[PDB]
Amino acid sequence: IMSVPEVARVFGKTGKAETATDSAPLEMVETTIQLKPQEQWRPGMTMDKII
Amino acid sequence: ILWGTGAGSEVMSRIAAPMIGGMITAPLLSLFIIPAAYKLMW
Amino acid sequence: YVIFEDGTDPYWARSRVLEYLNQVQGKLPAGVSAELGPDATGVGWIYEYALVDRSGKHDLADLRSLQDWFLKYELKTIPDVAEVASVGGVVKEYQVVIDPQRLAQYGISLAEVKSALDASNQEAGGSSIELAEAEYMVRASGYLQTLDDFNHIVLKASENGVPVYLRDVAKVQIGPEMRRGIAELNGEGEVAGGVVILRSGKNAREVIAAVKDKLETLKSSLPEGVEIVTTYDRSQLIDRAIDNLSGKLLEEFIVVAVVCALFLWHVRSALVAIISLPLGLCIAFIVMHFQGLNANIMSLGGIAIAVGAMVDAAIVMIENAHKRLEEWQHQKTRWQVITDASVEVGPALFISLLIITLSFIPIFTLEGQEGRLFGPLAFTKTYAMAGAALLAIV
Amino acid sequence: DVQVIIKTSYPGQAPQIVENQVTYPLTTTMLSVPGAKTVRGFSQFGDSYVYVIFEDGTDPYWARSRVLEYLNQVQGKLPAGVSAELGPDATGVGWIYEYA
Amino acid sequence: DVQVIIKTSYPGQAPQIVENQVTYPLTTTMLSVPGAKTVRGFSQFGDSYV
Amino acid sequence: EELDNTVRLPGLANLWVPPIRNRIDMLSTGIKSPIGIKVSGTVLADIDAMAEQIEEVARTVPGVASALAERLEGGRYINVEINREKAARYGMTVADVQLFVTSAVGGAMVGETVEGIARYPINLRYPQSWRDSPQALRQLPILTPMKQQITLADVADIKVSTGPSMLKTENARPTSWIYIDARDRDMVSVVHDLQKAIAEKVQLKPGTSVAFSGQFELLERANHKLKLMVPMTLMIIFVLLYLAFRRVGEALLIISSVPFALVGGIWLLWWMGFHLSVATGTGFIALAGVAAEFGVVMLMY
Amino acid sequence: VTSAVGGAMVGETVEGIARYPINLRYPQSWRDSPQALRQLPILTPMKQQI
Amino acid sequence: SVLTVLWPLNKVGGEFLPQINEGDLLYMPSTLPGISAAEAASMLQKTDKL
Repeated sequence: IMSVPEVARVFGKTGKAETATDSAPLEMVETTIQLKPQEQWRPGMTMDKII
Repeated sequence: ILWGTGAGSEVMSRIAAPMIGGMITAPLLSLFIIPAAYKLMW
Repeated sequence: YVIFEDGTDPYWARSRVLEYLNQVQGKLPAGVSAELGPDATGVGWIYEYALVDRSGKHDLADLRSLQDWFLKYELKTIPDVAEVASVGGVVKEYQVVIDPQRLAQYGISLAEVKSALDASNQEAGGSSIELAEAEYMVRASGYLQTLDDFNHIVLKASENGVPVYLRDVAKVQIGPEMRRGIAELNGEGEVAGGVVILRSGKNAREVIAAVKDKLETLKSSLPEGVEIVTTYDRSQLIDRAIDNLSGKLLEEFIVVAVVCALFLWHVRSALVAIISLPLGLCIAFIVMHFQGLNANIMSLGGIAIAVGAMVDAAIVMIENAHKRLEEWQHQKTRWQVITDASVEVGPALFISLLIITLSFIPIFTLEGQEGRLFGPLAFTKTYAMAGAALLAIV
Repeated sequence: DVQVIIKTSYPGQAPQIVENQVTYPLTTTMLSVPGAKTVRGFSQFGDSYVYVIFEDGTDPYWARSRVLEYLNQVQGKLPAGVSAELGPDATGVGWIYEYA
Repeated sequence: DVQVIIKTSYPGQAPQIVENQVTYPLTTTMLSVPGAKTVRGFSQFGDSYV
Repeated sequence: EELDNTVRLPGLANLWVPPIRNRIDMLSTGIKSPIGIKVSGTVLADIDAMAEQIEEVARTVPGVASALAERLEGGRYINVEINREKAARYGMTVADVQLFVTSAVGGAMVGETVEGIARYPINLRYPQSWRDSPQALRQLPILTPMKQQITLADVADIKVSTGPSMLKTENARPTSWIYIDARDRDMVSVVHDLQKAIAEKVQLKPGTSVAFSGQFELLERANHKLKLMVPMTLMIIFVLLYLAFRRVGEALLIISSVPFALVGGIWLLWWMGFHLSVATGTGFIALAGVAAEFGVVMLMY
Repeated sequence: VTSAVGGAMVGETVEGIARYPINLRYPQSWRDSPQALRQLPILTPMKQQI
Repeated sequence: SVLTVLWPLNKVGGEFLPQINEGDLLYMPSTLPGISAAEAASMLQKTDKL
C-alpha cells in the first residue's frame, strides 16, 4: 500500500486492541491509510482513481 | 445588627456595614448632585 | 451485547445491565472476571498514535510496557477521554520450562510446583510491636524480582536430606506472551501504539487538542530515540468541513451584496440582509443548545440553504421599501409612511415564513437510524426559518 | 465536593502491603469510572481509603451508582477475609449528634 | 405500590439462625433506604424473603 | 487564649477551631497551600529524589516559597528478611514462615463466635514473652513440616529501619506533593516562571511527570466569568432606565451618580476594620440599588 | 493438558505499579504435533511413568 | 470624593469566609506518627483534665 505515490502513512492492525469495543480475530486486518493533501496528489487522480 | 454579637451575626454585620455607611451620602447625593446635574442638562 | 429499545438513557441501560452482573461474577471460573465496555459508541475512536523507535535499543516489550504503564495512565486523566487502549507490542512474561526427565527423576508433580510458586510471591506483616513508648511497624519481604529468586525455590525437601530447588527441575527465562493483536507502521517494521476513545456525545476537538498538548509536554520524559507518530485524528476533517462551510457562507453573502448593488443601482440596502441572516442562525443555535442536539456535519451543511431560503423575505422588503421611497419622491412622518410601506407586505411574508417553517414536521415524524441522523438538519432548518420570520417582523 | 469514599479495613499489615494489595486494585479499577474528575488513595496502618471526586454539578446518587458500577469487579480480587465498603450518604456536615 | 423483593438462600439452617444472621441485618439495613415506607420480611427453614 | 495558655504538653501543636469547619476540612482531601507541584512516577524513590531537587529549584525563584517536600517518612520498621536458601534447608517455603509471622506474632482472626445477633472474633497468638522485642523474634520457636525444632533467626534476618507512616496515590500512581505558598498576592505569573525554571534546570527520569495545581486554577476561571456578566448586567439595567425616562441623559446621570453612594458605603468598612468579600459585595449592590431608586424618584419629581 | 501443553498463568510478579504474568509450560519439543502429544510423559499420583 | 475613595480600597484586606464562632470548640493537636495505645489514652486523659 505504501508504494502508491499519494499515501503518506499506513498503520496496519491484525487482531484486537485490548478493548471491549474491538473484537477482531487474528485473521481480520484493518489498515488505516492517510492520503497526501489534495494539492500534492497528482494532476487529476480523483479519489475514485486512487481507490 | 452592626453593634450586636449573637449567633451568626458576623455575616449579618458584614452585609449591613456597607448600607449603614452609604446611608449618609445617598441622601446627600439624591438631594444635591441630582438637581445640580439636572440644571446643567442643556 | 445487550441491545435495548430506542430512546433509552445509556446510563440507565448500563445500570440495569450491571444490576444483574454481580450475580454472575460468583459463577464464572476463578481467574476470570467480566468487565463492562467503555462509555463510547462506534464514533468513540478519535485519536491513534504509535511508539516508534529510531534505533536498535528498545525492543517491542519495552515500548509496550511504556505504553501500558506510563502513557495509559497519563492520557486517561483527560476529563472527557473514555479510555486509552493499547495495541501491538509484546507483553513480557516469566516463563518456566519444566523438564519431564527431571520430574520423573525427582518424582514431583506439577501441583506441588504451582503450590511452591504461589507461596513465594507475597509479603506477610505481623501487628506493630510495643517498643519503649514508641511504635515500630514490621514489614517482611518475599516478592520475586530476579531470576535468581526463581531459581532458589524449594519444591521438595526431606528431613536430614537435601532440598530440591527449582533450578534443578526447570529453566526460568523471560519471554513474550501469546499475542492477540499486532500493530505495525509502514513496511519499515512493527510498532506499538494506543487508541483514544471519546465519551458518548462530547466535544472531540477540545479533547484532541488536550491530548496533543499533553503528548507535547510529555515527550520530554520519553527514553532516548523514542517518538510518538500520530496516524489518525478527526480534528482535520472537522476543520476542513467548518472552513468549507464558512467559505460558502461568505460567498453567498458576497453574492447577495453584488446582486443588491447591481439591481438597486449601488445602494447599501444589502446591509439590511447581511445583518438579518446571521441573527436567525443565532436564534436557531440557541434553540438547539436549549435541547442538546449536537451539531453534526449534516446540520452544518444545511444552513447554506437556510440562508438562501431566508434571504427572500429580506429582498422583498428591501425592494418594496425602495419602490415606495422612490414613488414618494415624485410628490419624521415620512418614516411613518415607510413603516406603512413595510407593514403592507409584512403579514404576507410572515405567514409565508410560518408555513415554510411548519412544513418540516414530516421530517421530525420519521424516527430510527434515519430519524436520528436527519433530525438535527430539519430541526435547525425549522428554528432558522422561525427566527427569520421573527426578524422579518422586526 | 461531590465525592465518594471507599474504605477497606485490614487488621495488621503495614502501609505498603495494604497499598499493593487492596488499595492498588481499587484505584486502578476506579480510575476508569465515568465522570470521575480524580481518584486519590490513602494507605495507612491497616486501613485503606479511596476518594473518587467527580466534577461539579453531579447528582450524588448518580455518582454513588457510577462508583458502585466498578466496585463489584474488584471484590473478587481482594484478599479472602477483607471486603470493601462504600461510605455513608452524608458529607462533612453529617455529624449532628454525639453521646457517651 | 413500589415493592422490592430480596430473596436469600441459606441451605439447611433453622429459621432462628437464618433470621438472626440473614433476615435481621437485611431488614435493619433496608429501613434506612431513602423513601422506604415499610420493610417486611420472613425467614423459613431454607429461605428468607424481604 | 486562656485555653491555649493552659494546655501545654511536649510534642503537641495546639489548634482551636469550630467542629463543623474541622469536619469539613477533614473530609476535604485536597491541597490547601496556594500552589502545589505534583510529581508522579512508577515508584517512590525516583519521585522523592526528584522532589528533593524541585524543592530548592522552586525556593530560589523570586518570591517567598516555603517549599516543603513531605512529612510522610516517619515510620519505624523491624524488617524480617526471609532467606529462601536457609528456608529451603529445612523444607519450609516463604509462606511457611509467613504463617508463623502473621499467626504466632501477628494474631489474625481465625473465626467468629455467634451469641445471637452479635459476633465476637477469635484470636490465635503466642504468649507475650516470645514476641516482646526483636531479640525475642530472633529466638521465636518454629516447628518445620517434618517436626524439627528451629528458631526464626535460622531462616531469616531481623533488622530495624525507618519508613513511611502513610502512602499517597494520585490516579493510581506514587505521587509526591510540593507546597509553594505566599500571601496577599495573586499567583498568576510566578507559575510560569516556576515551570520554566523546572523545565530548564531539572531533568526528568524515564517514567516521571510533573504538574501544577492549587486554588489559583479556579480563580483565573471564576474572575473571568464575572467579567463576562458585570457588563451584561449594566446593559440590562441601562435598557431599563432608558425605558423609564425615554432619554439617555437621565440613565447616564444615575449610573454615574451611583458611585457616590458606593463611595459613602465603602468609606465605613475601613473605620469598622472589616474586610471586603462577597457579603460586602451584596451589601454594596443593595446600597447601589437603593441609591438608584432614590435618584429615579427624585428625577421624576 | 492445560498446564504442560496449554501454559496457563500461575501468578503475577509485581515491579511497582506494573504486573507481569508467570507461565509454566513444557518445552517446545514435547508439544510440537499430535504425534508428540501421543507421547507426552505423565507422572501418576503414585509416581509411575506413562 | 470619588477619587479620594481609592485610599482604603488598597489598604482594605480580602478574606473568603469570615470565621463564624459556634457555641462549642474543637481542640486538635498536631503530633508525630509514633505512638502506642496506652500512651495515647494517657495523653488524652491529661489533655481533657487540663
